[PDB]
Amino acid sequence: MRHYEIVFMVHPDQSEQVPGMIERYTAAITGAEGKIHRLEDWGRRQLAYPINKLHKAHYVLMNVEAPQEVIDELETTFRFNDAVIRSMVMRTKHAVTEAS
Amino acid sequence: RKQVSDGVAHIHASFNNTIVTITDRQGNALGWATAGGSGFRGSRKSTPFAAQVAAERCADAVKEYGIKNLEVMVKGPGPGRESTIRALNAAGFRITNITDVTPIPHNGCRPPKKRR
Amino acid sequence: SLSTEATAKIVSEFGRDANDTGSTEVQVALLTAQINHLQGHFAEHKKDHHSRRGLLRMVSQRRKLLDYLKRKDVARYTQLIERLGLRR
Amino acid sequence: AVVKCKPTSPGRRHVVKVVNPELHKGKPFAPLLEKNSKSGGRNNNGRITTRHIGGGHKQAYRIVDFKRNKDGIPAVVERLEYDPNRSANIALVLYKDGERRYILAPKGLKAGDQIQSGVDAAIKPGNTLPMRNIPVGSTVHNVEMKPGKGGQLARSAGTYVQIVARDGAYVTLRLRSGEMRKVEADCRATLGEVGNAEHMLRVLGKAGAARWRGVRPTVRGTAMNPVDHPHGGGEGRNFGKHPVTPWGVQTKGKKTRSNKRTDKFIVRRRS
Amino acid sequence: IKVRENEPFDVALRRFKRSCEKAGVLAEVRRREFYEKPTTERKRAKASAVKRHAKKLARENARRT
Amino acid sequence: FCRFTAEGVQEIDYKDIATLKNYITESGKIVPSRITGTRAKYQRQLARAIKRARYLSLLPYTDRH
RNA sequence: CUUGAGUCUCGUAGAGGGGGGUAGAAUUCCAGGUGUAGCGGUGAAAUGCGUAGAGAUCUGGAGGAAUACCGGUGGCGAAGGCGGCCCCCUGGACGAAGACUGACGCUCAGGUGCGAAAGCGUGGGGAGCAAACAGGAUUAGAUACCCUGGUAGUCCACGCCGUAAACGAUGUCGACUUGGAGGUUGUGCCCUUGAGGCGUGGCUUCCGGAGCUAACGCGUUAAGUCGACCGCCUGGGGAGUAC
Ligand SMILES: [Mg+2]
Ligand SMILES: [Mg+2]
Ligand SMILES: [Mg+2]
Ligand SMILES: [Mg+2]
Ligand SMILES: [Mg+2]
Ligand SMILES: [Mg+2]
Ligand SMILES: [Mg+2]
Ligand SMILES: [Mg+2]
Ligand SMILES: [Mg+2]
Ligand SMILES: [Mg+2]
Ligand SMILES: [Mg+2]
Ligand SMILES: [Mg+2]
Ligand SMILES: [Mg+2]
Ligand SMILES: [Mg+2]
Ligand SMILES: [Mg+2]
Ligand SMILES: [Mg+2]
Ligand SMILES: [Mg+2]
Ligand SMILES: [Mg+2]
Repeated sequence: MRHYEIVFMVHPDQSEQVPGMIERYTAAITGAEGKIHRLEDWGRRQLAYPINKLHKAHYVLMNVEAPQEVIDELETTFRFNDAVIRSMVMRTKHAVTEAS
Repeated sequence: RKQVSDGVAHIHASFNNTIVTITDRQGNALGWATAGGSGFRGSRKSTPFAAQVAAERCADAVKEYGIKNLEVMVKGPGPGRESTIRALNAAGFRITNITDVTPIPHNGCRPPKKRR
Repeated sequence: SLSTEATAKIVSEFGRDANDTGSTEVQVALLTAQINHLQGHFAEHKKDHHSRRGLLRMVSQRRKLLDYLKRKDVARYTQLIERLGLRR
Repeated sequence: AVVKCKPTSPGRRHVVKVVNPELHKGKPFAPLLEKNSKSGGRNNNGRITTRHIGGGHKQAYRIVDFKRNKDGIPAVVERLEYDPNRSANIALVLYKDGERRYILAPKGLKAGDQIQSGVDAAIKPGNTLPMRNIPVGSTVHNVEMKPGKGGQLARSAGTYVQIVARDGAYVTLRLRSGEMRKVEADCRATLGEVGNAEHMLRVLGKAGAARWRGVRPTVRGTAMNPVDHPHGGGEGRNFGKHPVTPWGVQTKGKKTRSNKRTDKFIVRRRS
Repeated sequence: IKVRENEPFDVALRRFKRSCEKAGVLAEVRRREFYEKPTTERKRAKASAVKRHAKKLARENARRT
Repeated sequence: FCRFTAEGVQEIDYKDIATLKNYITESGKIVPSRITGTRAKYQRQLARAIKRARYLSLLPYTDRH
């Protein structure tokens, strides 16, 4: 169970669905005893370049401590979900709950 | 031949030739004039004066549009990228900006081998 | 690889104690555990020649330690090879 | 795997075999078989309509579930089996209601795998679901060209169709021939490539191989007499003619598609 | 390099063709012209490195000036 | 003077675009440590952070999107 | 027995490797809009593309390859070689403090494996570049340089080759012998009374002392002073050919 760090943008019309998105994913993480540390829903940010004829995405940063099969199923959900745009999982090996 | 105000003066300055196409703010071209059509065949085509003349000759045939302010999009190497701007402003166009739109790859496609 | 817990378990299982970690039996057991582990990694990553170089270094190190153990004390040598599942 | 036979005799020297050690080494599933009598190429009128067919081995027809219209119910791939009718292998699956069905075996389909179909299915290879719930760009097979039809594209071995675009009611598909075809997005498509992707590596070794696969010999048109074929005649290997089919029509390049009612679907044609 | 325009024109065209060499574009499309084989890449880089090592710390000479 | 070793950030956060923008150009190119001081280890961390910010579109690859 | 050589704990840096997935720039092609007589190329031209509407400009889509900037006589790797980002599996190296085994070491004929590029086989892929090829020039000629196109190939999977100016033209391992300026990665302490000063390690770039060398030059990473083992050389051709 390693410490990840997941920044994913979502379509700025399912921004109303970002709550259910977040609680669904964090519940799936907690189900395998994964520990969520940061859950900074950054709100609707303006993009620097237009991703799929679309500026102004909606960011969510979440720092978790979960196993690999959990994080891989999560990546598959990000992929097969149509609103999630430019997910990015990363290793961080620590507990970072400070800011930003 | 309808009147438009915000046109863009695209300049495809290269080593051999230079092409000054004036388009509206969406890319519909109004008129164009190259250094090769203004005379200047051969070595003359690749001089700053030929590009000056081409930009002058493109400031015409766009008079039917009443273009006042221009965005200048210099694209490419070559001498006709800083003389064409001066000739476009000496034509009575208020420039709003000057933007270099030269395609810079990020180590993409492989160039031709080399001359020798 | 061969995480701290697994290597300490091998130390405790194969040595005088948990402090005794440099003895020939423990060194050979750790190399053998790593080799059995990496067999799976090289099952599909056949073209991982740079890592297989280190694997072969481990194999040769284990063989040199086994030769030392054999010509130093044959009883411990036989006990270790039978307890570890060696000899081809 | 691809096994090259040892040259212990001519006609065994040049053979290359595809031994699939996972195929069932027994009799196939009985209730899903029916007899398949050979034709010889001869039509209703008894006359040869397509040449070079006849003989070969007996083979029973395996009722393959091409439609995959048992939605929602999961299934476990009980067995992989050799099908003599397809180039690909079939897979007997058992649904959780107790019903066994033959399906096409995708690339990643071993025994015990858990597949299903329906609008809510997952995106695991072997899972059928209409090409609206399927993400674009994915690799599918056993594609339907009409909703509920049964599936007709990418059902040979190692074959797949790719979902290129998706415009409202329709989906564009890069077919295995490079042609981009529009099929409505209600049509089903099983995920993943079809299995037995090394089938094209067998080389049959000898003439009797084709003979017992059911392929009678092919006489070159030049080896005939001018009454028999447009080619022919000539006092020893004379051609001097433009290559044509035995019925006069040009071959070696002459486009013979004339449908004019399905052209609305073909965005762009074979390379 | 999208130099927006202030009033005097080459008060701004100057910061256009002075920003062009800050971004180094009109000399970046001289490497992209032809393909320089990796040996020549490395050799030119090494020769530039050696030239940069011109010992400017050795300029305490008289030379009767 | 490497206002990263001036502080001991210990990892350059790619989400700190406020300080990342201090190390790009108006065209989005990373600025060399030969100009920004930027001790080499932190220059490497900084480049990786810039690239991750670009991927997440917190920063632009270029000024021509 | 521990000063060699290894093991363990913590940590560090890294284009080290293998697999998978994405990002953006750009080239090309396709569909569409504007628009029009040029484009392209060169020493000059021409072949070539273009009124069947090119080039230029904008929008949308496809596809492949390589990853601008960072970028550094920087890093990693036994060598070959390896640079977008992310994940998974994995090798090595170094540092501090300790424990641990106790010479378990160095080298290596034969052997084994890795081994750029080109090349070969099967199957895919093919944007760009481009052997061969074609045309246009240059020419005394030009089966060359130059121009316009362009196929293998370059890409991927798995096999084969086993060679390079595969080069610091410098075998590996160890010990000892003035210095200077750096780079990079560790580490201890002191006023950290900042990013500083003072040390201690690993790798590394340049200059240079003794010494050595035919000289050039090497010069603590020696081509200096020695030890161990290995490989190799014996005038130039023939010939690294022939059998
Ligand atoms: Mg036939
Ligand atoms: Mg035949
Ligand atoms: Mg025949
Ligand atoms: Mg006859
Ligand atoms: Mg006839
Ligand atoms: Mg006769
Ligand atoms: Mg004859
Ligand atoms: Mg002792
Ligand atoms: Mg040898
Ligand atoms: Mg090999
Ligand atoms: Mg090659
Ligand atoms: Mg090949
Ligand atoms: Mg050429
Ligand atoms: Mg050699
Ligand atoms: Mg080399
Ligand atoms: Mg040599
Ligand atoms: Mg020196
Ligand atoms: Mg020979």
